[PDB]
Amino acid sequence: VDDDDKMLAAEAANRDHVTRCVAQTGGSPDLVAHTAALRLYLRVPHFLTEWTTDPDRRAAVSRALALDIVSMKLLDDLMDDDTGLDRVELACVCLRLHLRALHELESLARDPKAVTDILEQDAVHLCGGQIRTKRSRATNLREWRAHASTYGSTFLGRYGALAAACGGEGQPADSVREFAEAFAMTITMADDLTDYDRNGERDGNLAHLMRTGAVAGQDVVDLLEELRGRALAAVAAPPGAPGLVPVVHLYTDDVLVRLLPRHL
Amino acid sequence: DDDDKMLAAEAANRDHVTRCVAQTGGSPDLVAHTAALRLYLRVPHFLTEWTTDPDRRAAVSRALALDIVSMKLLDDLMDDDTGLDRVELACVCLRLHLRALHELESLARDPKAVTDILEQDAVHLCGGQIRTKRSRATNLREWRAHASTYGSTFLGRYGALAAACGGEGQPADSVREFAEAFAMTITMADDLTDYDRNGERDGNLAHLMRTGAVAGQDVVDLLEELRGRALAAVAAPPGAPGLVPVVHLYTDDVLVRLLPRHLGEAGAGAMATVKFKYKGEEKEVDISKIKKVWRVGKMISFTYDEGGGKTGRGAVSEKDAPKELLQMLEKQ
Repeated sequence: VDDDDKMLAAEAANRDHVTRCVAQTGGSPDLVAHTAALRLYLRVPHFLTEWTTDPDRRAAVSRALALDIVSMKLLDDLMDDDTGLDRVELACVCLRLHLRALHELESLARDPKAVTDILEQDAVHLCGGQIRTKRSRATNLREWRAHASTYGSTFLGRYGALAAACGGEGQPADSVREFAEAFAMTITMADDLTDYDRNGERDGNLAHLMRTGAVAGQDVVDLLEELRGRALAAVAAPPGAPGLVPVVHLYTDDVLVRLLPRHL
Repeated sequence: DDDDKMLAAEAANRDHVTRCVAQTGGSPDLVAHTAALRLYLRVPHFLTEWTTDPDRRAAVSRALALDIVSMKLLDDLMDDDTGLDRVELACVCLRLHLRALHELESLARDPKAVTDILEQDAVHLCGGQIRTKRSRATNLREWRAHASTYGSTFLGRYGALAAACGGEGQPADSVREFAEAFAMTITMADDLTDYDRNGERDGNLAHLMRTGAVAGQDVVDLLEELRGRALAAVAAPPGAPGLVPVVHLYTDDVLVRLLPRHLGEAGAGAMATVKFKYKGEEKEVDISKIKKVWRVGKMISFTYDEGGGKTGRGAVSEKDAPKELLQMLEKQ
């Protein structure tokens, strides 16, 4: 049973925990299906908990993170209001998942207070950040990175910290977070470059800027390499999560090989 | 001087909430929106009435205000009809909520008590709201069952948190029982107000009333029951007697100001009567047929309409005169 097998089982475990929860609180089939389709969001908790040595604790933190991450995703669907889903269900399920995650995370934390500490610390940076992002669309790679640094980096960074706080000892908290923030930016770029065609996104979309000439391909390549480097270093800090090395390369290379050509 | 503490508390909560909304990038409109949530901002004052230390009281009160407002913004977001920016609503909703969790947890006796309370009946609350909007109520029974989740359970949770964060001398079950009863009274008032302020119809209690699906007397009975439940809760030792006039104030406002807008010609249940023996006969007349009425010692003498230009006559001991009759005495 290799790492991929662990990952695949973690992702399915997170998905089941999430859908069971959506269903029991009144979620409709379309809403349950919608959450089951948030693949990477369901997968990412597995990478964030790679430093956790007890398999049971790891599975429990992983699914708790998945509940809140899906929750935040639904809140995001609710503000964009473009999924066709019922706003009442979206709101209620969003709240319900979130509260269950708080409960599960706190029952796993060394200090229950650490969970709300982490969620509040940069709550202003994250929420004020999302507001500004949708307010003024980016016009160059500098502005794009600045924005993605909040809804992407700070957003996953928090779950990084939560994973270290709920993961017991042998957790280099700052590195887990560094990893999460650099990895989050790689995948946010990926999303941007996939959602241009799948969603028809334009304003502030990195793909659009690439096609309209406001952003050079080489600079995008450079940023990706800087992010890869940052992630690799984070996972090499002691105790170390060598299992994340190939994951960093996988997602980075996918953007370089599959996604960039689509826009140049 | 409790009315003054109440106003200062609401103003303090208003201050804390608005500054927090603005600090996160909330626009002036959104700030004005939250400052306008007067009862939401004041209610935390009612919930912390049992708190002996004033500094803790003020701290718990504002944290509750933070989350209650947050939930209100979440509600505005699901209806999406305030005209406010959805991104701001969402992000401010989250920020306030996270701030409340932090403040509440810093005051709780136990580290897990806050999330224990929010999770315990999270499903009842969340699925409850979903079902409320999925199947609009068609009679008082259904109306009450729905109202028990988004109103009672909703506020009851904040009652439990107030006790959990309010130090010693907090009769947990009672603070919460008060919250759940008071929330329902407020919820009915909301329905009977928003029928016209908002033009609400489906599942709306005022609409059900006007429609004939719900009887005024039943609404009156429910209000009295709720008044009674709230009064019992605040009488539990150590007690919060200060809440007594607050309970009557809201219940009475619904009974005197709002109910009549949806009933009309004395929808006070059954038409009051006057019983008496006249000319050997057994008679009962509807107060509505009664013409003149005057007092002679302890007897109440009166006239009424029998049918046509016909005028009835009668007198009864004031001890047997219905309230309605006695009022006509003063009104004449």
